[PDB]
Amino acid sequence: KKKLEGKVAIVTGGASGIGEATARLFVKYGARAVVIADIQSELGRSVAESIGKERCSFVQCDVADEEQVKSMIEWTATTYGGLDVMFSNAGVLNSAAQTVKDLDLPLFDKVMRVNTRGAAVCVKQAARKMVELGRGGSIICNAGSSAVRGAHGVTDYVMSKHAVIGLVRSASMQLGAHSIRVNSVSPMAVATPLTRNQGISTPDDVQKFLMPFISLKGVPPTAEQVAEAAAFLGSDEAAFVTGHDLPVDGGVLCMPFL
Amino acid sequence: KKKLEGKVAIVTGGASGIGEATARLFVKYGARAVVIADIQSELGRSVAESIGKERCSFVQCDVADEEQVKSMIEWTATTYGGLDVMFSNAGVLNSAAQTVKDLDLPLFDKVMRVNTRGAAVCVKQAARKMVELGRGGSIICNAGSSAVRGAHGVTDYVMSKHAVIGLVRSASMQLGAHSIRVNSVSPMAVATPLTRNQGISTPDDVQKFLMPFISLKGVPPTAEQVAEAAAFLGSDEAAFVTGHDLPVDGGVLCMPF
Amino acid sequence: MMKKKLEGKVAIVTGGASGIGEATARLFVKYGARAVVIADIQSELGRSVAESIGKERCSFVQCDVADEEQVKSMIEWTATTYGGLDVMFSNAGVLNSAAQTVKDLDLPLFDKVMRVNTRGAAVCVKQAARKMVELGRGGSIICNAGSSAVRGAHGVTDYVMSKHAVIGLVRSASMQLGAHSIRVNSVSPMAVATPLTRNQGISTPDDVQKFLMPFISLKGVPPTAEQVAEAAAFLGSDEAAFVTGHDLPVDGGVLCMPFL
Amino acid sequence: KKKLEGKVAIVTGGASGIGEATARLFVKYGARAVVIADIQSELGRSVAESIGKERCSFVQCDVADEEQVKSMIEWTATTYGGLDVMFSNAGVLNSAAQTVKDLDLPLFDKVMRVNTRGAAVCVKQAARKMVELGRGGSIICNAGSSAVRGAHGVTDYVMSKHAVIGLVRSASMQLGAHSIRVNSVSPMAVATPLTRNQGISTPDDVQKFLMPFISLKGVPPTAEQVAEAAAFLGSDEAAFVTGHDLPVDGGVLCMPF
Ligand SMILES: NC(=O)c1ccc[n+]([C@@H]2O[C@H](COP(=O)([O-])OP(=O)(O)OC[C@H]3O[C@@H](n4cnc5c(N)ncnc54)[C@H](O)[C@@H]3O)[C@@H](O)[C@H]2O)c1
Ligand SMILES: NC(=O)c1ccc[n+]([C@@H]2O[C@H](COP(=O)([O-])OP(=O)(O)OC[C@H]3O[C@@H](n4cnc5c(N)ncnc54)[C@H](O)[C@@H]3O)[C@@H](O)[C@H]2O)c1
Ligand SMILES: NC(=O)c1ccc[n+]([C@@H]2O[C@H](COP(=O)([O-])OP(=O)(O)OC[C@H]3O[C@@H](n4cnc5c(N)ncnc54)[C@H](O)[C@@H]3O)[C@@H](O)[C@H]2O)c1
Ligand SMILES: NC(=O)c1ccc[n+]([C@@H]2O[C@H](COP(=O)([O-])OP(=O)(O)OC[C@H]3O[C@@H](n4cnc5c(N)ncnc54)[C@H](O)[C@@H]3O)[C@@H](O)[C@H]2O)c1
Ligand SMILES: [Cl-]
Ligand SMILES: [Cl-]
Ligand SMILES: [Cl-]
Ligand SMILES: [Cl-]
Repeated sequence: KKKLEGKVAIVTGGASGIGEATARLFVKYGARAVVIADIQSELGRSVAESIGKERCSFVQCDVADEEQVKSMIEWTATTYGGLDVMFSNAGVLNSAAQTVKDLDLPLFDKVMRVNTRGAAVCVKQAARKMVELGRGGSIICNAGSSAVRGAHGVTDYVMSKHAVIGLVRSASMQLGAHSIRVNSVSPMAVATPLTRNQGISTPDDVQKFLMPFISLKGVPPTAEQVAEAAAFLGSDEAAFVTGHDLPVDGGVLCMPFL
Repeated sequence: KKKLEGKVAIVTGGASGIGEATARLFVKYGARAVVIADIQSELGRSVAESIGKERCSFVQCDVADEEQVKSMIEWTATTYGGLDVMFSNAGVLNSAAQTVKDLDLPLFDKVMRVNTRGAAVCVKQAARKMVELGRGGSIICNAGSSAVRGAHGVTDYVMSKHAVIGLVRSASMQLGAHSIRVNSVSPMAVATPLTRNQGISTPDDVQKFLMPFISLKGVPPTAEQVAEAAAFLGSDEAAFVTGHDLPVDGGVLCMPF
Repeated sequence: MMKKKLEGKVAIVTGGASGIGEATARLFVKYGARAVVIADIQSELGRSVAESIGKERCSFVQCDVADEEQVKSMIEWTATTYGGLDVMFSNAGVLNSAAQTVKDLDLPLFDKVMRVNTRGAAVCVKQAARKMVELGRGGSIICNAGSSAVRGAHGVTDYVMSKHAVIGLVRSASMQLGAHSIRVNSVSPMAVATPLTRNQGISTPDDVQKFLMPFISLKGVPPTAEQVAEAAAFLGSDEAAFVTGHDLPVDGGVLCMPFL
Repeated sequence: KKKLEGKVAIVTGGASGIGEATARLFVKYGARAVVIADIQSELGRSVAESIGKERCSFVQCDVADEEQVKSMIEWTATTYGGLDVMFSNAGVLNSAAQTVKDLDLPLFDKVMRVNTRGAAVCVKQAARKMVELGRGGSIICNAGSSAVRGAHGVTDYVMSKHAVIGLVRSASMQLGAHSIRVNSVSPMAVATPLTRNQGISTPDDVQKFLMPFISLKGVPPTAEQVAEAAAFLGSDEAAFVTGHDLPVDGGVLCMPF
């Protein structure tokens, strides 16, 4: 029996990177369907077609827009007959250094909108639908190693990921009465279009810039490792796990220097 | 020698509550000038007058407005010839329950703006001035017990205070090269106009609703206790303390239901 | 059939004669483990559990986890008999029946708890690490901590100290052994009624509901030993290939530890 | 009024290093008396004489021996009329690397005995006397930066300091009903005879081997900084602070390799 057999999932930010890998893995693990919610429509549609349109749909959705998220969740539940897992994974990272001394406030606003407002909207709207359906559920936010430690730059992003932890803890306490679990996964070293904003483009960039700060050697980091943690948390394998951040980061000593 | 002798401080949100108590205590501990930065102008002027105009000045300032904060810091440093302590203390708490299932998003936006954008602005702008002056400095944010734990409501506020911790940690790492310390204080049980938004108006409300969740008994909680922690962190008593959250909360078991 | 997420792995479960350890040994075999060695001081019970799992895939070895020579011998036997050592679940523990408040702390009873729960952990992590480094195939070491590993309690002070010490061991070992592709993590239960929890009045699932569940957020999901076993199997497997230095709580979201 | 005016303190491990500095500072801050409880008798007597025999006494005491600790506390209370602050500061660090792969178990036992058994004994016995006297009190353990993070060696020591945090958290919850506070201080970079066991003897050693891992620059680390944090926690400045670890470590990025 596959661990997500028959389950309906949403993956926000599923057009690329960790979200795409997670959508793919959820289908491999028996999901009835995965809805990819993203702003990249051509790319999202192509990912859905690649996974297979009988088990994956793309919906255009800005996670920070509550009406768009509500509409996307309603469509998901009506189309596929439920909503068992929400993976609130969409995020952004600025290319500017974002040290606190030279913090660009408009760029801070952009990061906080997607990474904190989007998380709050997705957790709220998933929770409402899960409470309505009465079948419990599993809500997962994609935080990051910077959710529990400071960094030498990317200060807005660090603040946003700490805020996600606060959301997860609070939501877990508030929604547990309805058998809804809320957790986060925290990656670090997966090269994606997002990490390219801070110069991490290739597996070699990961080795040169990130791995000196990571304990676990001989295990190259991948998007699929993060997807595995999300699938564990989304499944009944984690039936009694809530309020928790699960890092998939090789043991981060401290965040890399600038 | 008094622990803040000769120091110049800014207290944002200093017109009321913990900020007012902290401005008062900083002067008692020898601060040469304390600037109260607040949006309550009438009240802030009256508080500065009560503390004494020779030691305390009021500047109208929305902490989330970077130009206003920059102007207020420039005025402080030009008028008094320094800036040793920034206490970024302003905050807001909505009267709505703010459960995540029924979260009011515009009210979330307000809380995040004051409590996270205001913190970021004040830390940035204080840091710039402290780096320019070359004398080190101490920056303190007012977080709260909800900065390190979840709550059963006030979800926006919890998120905002967690974000403050991330700011403090990051800023401490980035500004330590210039001998600038960054820390937070985390209160819980002081009845103020802010806490009135969630039904905590009197010391008796604190006893009935909050104290069951607090370990330390027989010590009534006060604004002055929080001010003492801020004065410790602002002073050379804490010369090698940075990146830290200092809770003044009697040992919180969990947030109230 | 389940996913054979532990296909071919050789595991040791200390404290595997009972409770969470027994459930974990059983689940590891269900998930395709080559073998599980149950290392325990309860010989009659341990032998019976091994026979119940199946002697072709499970062996019992008499072993006091705080005795370094016994642990070393048990690991050597495991590796020689089954050709490897891929997972160590350092799960043995003890809990006193005495309240163990700090004001009335019984020091000899503190010593007993610290011996099994901290010395035993250190011995098992050391000796598993040595064998894993020797074999050159990486590995996964898991300690059974508890919800009290990351928070204070109103009694059981020795036990709380012991579980905090386990977290320090896990963090340190993860940092030191990562160079050899060895992962070190903990699982932290709370609400499984076992002979150990009976020492503090938690004997039945109803005791769990009455005394523990008021302090736990997640409702409608009765707590079981098997839930903890699932977390250990996740951490022991390649599903957690890049997870190290971490405590994974299986506790329904603990608000705070229950009052005395 | 000085912050420890009239208070009676015990500093375990007060014959050397941070404990000595803390005993000295407590007297400077007005303590009625400080009892140095240590196993190094000649050294402890020399420290007490230097601080001043009218305000400081030495008592021979192995912190892991419950009868000796009880006797020392009884002597303190009989001699000086109370017990307001217990600083459970004694600790040891092996010279061996103590990696987990090559952990020496008898040396692990030594570290765990002083650093965990001694902490438990001192917190228990101070708590008993404080409950008896009915005046509240402040109990402080000396933990360390390794109390909240892993290290690349000294594994026994890391375990011991994590256990201290568990003790402090638990004791704070259990003793708050009697207005007794329990906290820790966590140093990192004070060169002492203890740190000499891992090659840290001089200010230059600190700069070369420890400071790369510490955010705060331009502020040389000292024993007196740790003493200041202990004095804050021991005093009414921290009247509503309990269950907390207060790091005096310049912001530790991670433990040194
Ligand atoms: N890659 C890493 O190592 C790493 C480390 C820490 C955290 N994360 C987090 O992982 C998550 C996924 O990022 P990734 O690295 O896979 O990057 P990615 O660029 O591959 O994917 C991010 C996706 O989010 C989408 N997105 C952005 N704004 C959106 C909005 N308003 N509404 C809907 N979708 C939106 C993008 O269009 C994109 O498809 C992010 O939350 C990121 O912060 C990643
Ligand atoms: N009272 C408590 O027990 C408690 C607990 C946890 C955290 N806090 C925090 O303590 C801090 C001080 O609050 P308080 O309880 O003393 O309440 P308070 O109402 O007495 O003071 C808050 C002050 O902040 C000011 N302020 C609000 N928005 C502002 C803005 N945009 N710019 C400048 N000033 C602004 C208000 O005008 C007011 O004078 C807040 O950050 C609050 O979140 C308090
Ligand atoms: N049950 C829970 O809810 C819970 C909560 C928190 C932590 N834990 C931890 O889970 C672990 C397993 O305990 P359990 O609850 O399954 O109890 P259990 O009594 O079912 O099993 C404990 C086993 O450990 C063995 N053991 C004790 N001392 C030993 C030694 N010196 N050498 C070898 N084996 C020894 C016992 O003989 C027994 O078989 C323990 O570490 C415990 O502290 C359990
Ligand atoms: N120096 C640092 O930077 C540092 C860092 C982290 C933690 N610490 C902690 O600070 C505390 C003080 O250490 P220090 O560096 O000042 O060391 P130190 O060696 O100068 O002082 C330790 C004192 O404890 C005493 N002591 C040892 N065993 C004892 C026992 N059984 N009973 C009574 N007294 C005993 C010693 O005789 C000595 O006088 C220790 O707990 C240590 O672990 C220090
Ligand atoms: Cl990150
Ligand atoms: Cl709060
Ligand atoms: Cl527990
Ligand atoms: Cl240390």
